[PDB]
Formats: sequence, structure tokens, C-alpha cells
Amino acid sequence: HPLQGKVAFVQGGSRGIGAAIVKRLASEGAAVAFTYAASADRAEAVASAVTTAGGKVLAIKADSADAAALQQAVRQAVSHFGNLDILVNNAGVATLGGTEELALDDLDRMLAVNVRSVFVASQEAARHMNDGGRIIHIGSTNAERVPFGGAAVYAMSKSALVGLTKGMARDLGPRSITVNNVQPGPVDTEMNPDAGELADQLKQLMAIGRYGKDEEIAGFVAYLAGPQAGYITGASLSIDGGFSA
Amino acid sequence: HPLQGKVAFVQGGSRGIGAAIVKRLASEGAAVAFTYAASAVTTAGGKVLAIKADSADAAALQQAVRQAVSHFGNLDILVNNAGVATLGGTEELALDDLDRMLAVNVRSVFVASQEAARHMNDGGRIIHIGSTNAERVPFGGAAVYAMSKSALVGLTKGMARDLGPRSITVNNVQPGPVLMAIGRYGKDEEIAGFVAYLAGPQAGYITGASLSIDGGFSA
Repeated sequence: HPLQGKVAFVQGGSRGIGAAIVKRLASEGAAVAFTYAASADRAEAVASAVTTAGGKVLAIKADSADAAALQQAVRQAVSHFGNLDILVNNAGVATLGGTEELALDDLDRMLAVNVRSVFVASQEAARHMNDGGRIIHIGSTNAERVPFGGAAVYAMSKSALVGLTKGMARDLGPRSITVNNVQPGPVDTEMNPDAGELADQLKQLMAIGRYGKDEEIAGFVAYLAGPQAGYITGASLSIDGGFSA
Repeated sequence: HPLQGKVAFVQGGSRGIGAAIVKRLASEGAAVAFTYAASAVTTAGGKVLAIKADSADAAALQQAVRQAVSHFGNLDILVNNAGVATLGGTEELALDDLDRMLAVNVRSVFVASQEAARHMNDGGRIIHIGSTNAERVPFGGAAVYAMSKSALVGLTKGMARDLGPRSITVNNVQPGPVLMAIGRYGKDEEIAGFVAYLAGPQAGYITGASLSIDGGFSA
């Protein structure tokens, strides 16, 4: 139980990678508050995976596009569990579209969720975080390698976290809070399954030859959130099966 | 004991970070052979083997790997932790010091990696110990040292491609001191814990990466 007595906030905790993060932090002893945008049923199943196993949890409905909601969610978490130790920023939106074709609404929604809300959550959490804390953003390997058309805005939204992480590491380093940017490759989820021709084409670009697993992303996040990782800060850390080699 | 039954080779395992890596991998259950700088020492019924070998000597390194495999079978893990740091300006650095940094920091990393790869189980792990000076060189005097460490970035990428069909991962751990965002130097045990994580069964999807553990020196 390396996270015994710690409090974690996960932005986007109800499915895929986020659900795996919430469960793994809880299994290591953390109390976890998480946000979900869409489904109360799904957030219930996540909340039950934590509690049936003995862990403590709070599920908060919050739209990562609304400033006010994330700020509110952070405060509600703090009321419930006390000051934060760990923040994991896992909201994410993907729309494909060429430079000449992408709709401005889609651009706006990727900026709101993938960029703006990462900062806003980070700011509120930092205001309510213990010294010695951990802030982990979930970015993408597309910040480093964009091998196909249609991902310009997505990749922009993710390479944004590189500079955010560096400057936040400077800001919060005097409080011994680390800040890191986890950059996954393709991961097998319901909306991006390891199946079909698209998947095959992505696997071909990867050194390993399979999609990553939610639990593997979770493992790394939990290592970074833990007591051995206090010297890792400012870093963009790829976990992408060699996609970006 | 997530490394129970696994075998590790650590090039440069006798003090500081190397010693911490040896100790951590052994504590997780691995058999560990390491080099330090033919002569070897071990304990009856123990699973740690210390082998005297200069990292500039190609035959001694190849032999050391082969000795490890004789004791313990195919490797699962290699950690390349040898390293020399000589300061000198571009105009002044002695060519023998250039040669020593290339031999130890660069050439012996490939030599050990090649020999390990020939005797390594699929599903294995290769971890190079590089430096954050590959990304940020804030003062004069470190050009050859920085060069020797940024070399490991292209090596890591290309070896990851070579070995990925055998599910062997290859990564480059980049420490900073053991300019700082966090206000302290790193502890050898911290570097070791990151190596141990990458060496273990949860890290099979991490490959080709240069992973900084530097207190934000390079931010």
C-alpha cells in the first residue's frame, strides 16, 4: 500500500484508462475522487470496483469543457476527503479532420477539454494540494510523432502539455510537487479497440506489435504518483509500444 | 518478488546507482550478475555474481555476459550503467579522454547489448543509463560527455525496432545529478526504483523511450 493515506483526484475516471487509474490508485491505498462526463451507471461500476475491494471513492459528474465544473469538483473532493496529494488529468476528446476541413466547433471542443481544462484542474488542485504531491497529465505520443493526416488539432492539443508540464514543474517544484506528462500510444478501449484495419495500420508503426492495455497505463501512473517518484518532474514520458521510435 | 526466476546483467554494478540497481533487482527476486572495475566473487546458495571487467575491454564484457548465462541461463534484463565523465572545452580536451568516453559510454553499451541480445529470452528488457545532458547542456566543458549520452537516444530507438518482434523492450533512463526544479539531488535508490519498474512485468509496452529522472533539470 504505497499510497496509504493519500488522496487522489482523477479527471475522467469512469472508463478505459481512467477507470483503470482509479482502481489502481485505490488498490495501493489512496482515497479517490473522480470525475465523469457521461454515464452514472458506468461511474457506479467504477465506484464499486474500488469499494468492494475495501477502497474509498467519490464519483463526481462534471463536464471537462466547463471551467466552473472542474473547480467545483475539486472543492467537493477536498470537502469529502481532505487535501489532495495526487491529481491525474485524463479528460480527452478526439475529432479527426484535415486542416482544410475541421469544423471550428471541433477545434474548440479539443482546446477546451484537452488543454484549457487540464490547466484549470491543475490550478484548483494545486491550491488544495499537500507539499510533496503529484500532478500527472495524460497526453499522447502524437505530441512527438504524427505519421498521418487528420490529427493536426489533436496533436497540437497534446504537444501543448509538453510546455505546460515544464512550466508547472518550475512553479510547483519549491513545494516538492512533481508534474509529469504521460504520453500513451494506442490503448485498447471500447472507443479505440485493438481490432480492425485501422488498428493493424497503427500496429505496423509500433515496435511492439500490439495496443497497450489500460492496466499498463495505470501501472505507470501509479508509479509516478508514488513515494519513489519524487525526483521525476517536468518530464514527458512515452509509453507507446515504440510508436514514436 | 515480481522478478522471481528472472536473470539480470548490470554493466557497472559496484557503487552508487549501479549498486542500488543490483540490490533492488536482487531484492525483487532476480538473479543478478554485474561487472565492476578474469576474477569473480559470489556466495554459495546466493544469486548475485560480481565479475571484474573493464567496460572498455570488449572481450572481457562479452566473457562476463557469457559467464552470467553459464550460471543462470538466458538473461531477462540488461542494465548498461558504465560511465566516464571528463570535463574539457572543445579546444582543450585530450583525444585520449574523447576516446575513453566513446569506449565506455557508447561502444560498450552496444557491445553488451549485442551479447545480451544473443542470450536473452523473448519478453526481455534492455535499459541504458544515459543522462539529462543529452537534452540540456547548460555550461561549457560537457560537449563530449553530452555527445556520448545523446548517442543513446538513437541507439534506443533503433534497438527498440530491432528487438520489438521478440517483445524485448529497450529504454534509456536519463538521470540528472545524484537549475533543479525540486531543490535537491536525486538518491541512488530513486534511480534504481525506476530501472526496477522498467525491468518488471508491468512495463512491456514502454519501449524506445528516453525517460528523464532529473529533478526537472531539463525543464
